[PDB]
Amino acid sequence: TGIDWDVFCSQNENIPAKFISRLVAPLAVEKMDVDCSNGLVPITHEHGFNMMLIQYTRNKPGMCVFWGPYSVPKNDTVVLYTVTARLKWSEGPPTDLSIQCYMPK
Amino acid sequence: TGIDWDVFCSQNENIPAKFISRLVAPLAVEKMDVDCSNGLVPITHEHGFNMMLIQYTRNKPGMCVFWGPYSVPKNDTVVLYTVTARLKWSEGPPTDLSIQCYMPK
Ligand SMILES: *[C@@H]1O[C@H](CO)[C@@H](O)[C@H](O)[C@H]1NC(C)=O
Ligand SMILES: *[C@@H]1O[C@H](CO)[C@@H](O)[C@H](O)[C@H]1NC(C)=O
Repeated sequence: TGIDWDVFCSQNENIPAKFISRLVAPLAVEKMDVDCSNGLVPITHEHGFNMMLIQYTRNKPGMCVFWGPYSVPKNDTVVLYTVTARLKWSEGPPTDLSIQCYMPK
Repeated sequence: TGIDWDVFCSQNENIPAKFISRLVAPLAVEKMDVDCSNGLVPITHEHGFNMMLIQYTRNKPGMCVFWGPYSVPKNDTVVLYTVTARLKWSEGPPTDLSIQCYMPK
């Protein structure tokens, strides 16, 4: 895959999660967008690296708020927050990412 | 919680997943909608029970197609298909459900 990434979820709704991605060089990236509950948010990589904060709540600059919370079929002890990112390439099919953070409740 | 539900995922993209829910009686339900890649799909419960098919592909009546596939940060051996459902109640906050099915790739 052309992208290295992970999500670092927080323990508290006031502390945003951090979405971190690095592009692997050529074929290059046309654009990258994150679908957030508050709208579609573009991402730019400086020299191929980006760290994005994703907020669990609305309280509060390019901001992206998680979709959620969601209930999950098996476990009644957690809820899901999520967004999705789409990065389009100059040549090829797009990469679609699922960014998931569970929070207690 | 006011709803009993689970998702039965399939092993093959030609076989849809089945979303199954039963309402627990009073306070009643105003409406229920599923956000699908092909649009917003309403759900009616007959006597409080519903089984809905969710298709992984477009090939093919009230149809709902999963959003996806999505890549996941840790595992490169699977992709995610998903949709979300919102059921509104006569009195109270809405119930939001996350319906997730992983498929190999
Ligand atoms: C599922 O429920 C268990 C407890 O029953 C919990 O420890 C676990 O974190 C839950 N799974 C997720 C993905 O949160
Ligand atoms: C995560 O990857 C492992 C193998 O590394 C796989 O067996 C497992 O099904 C994956 N998790 C999910 C949720 O698919």
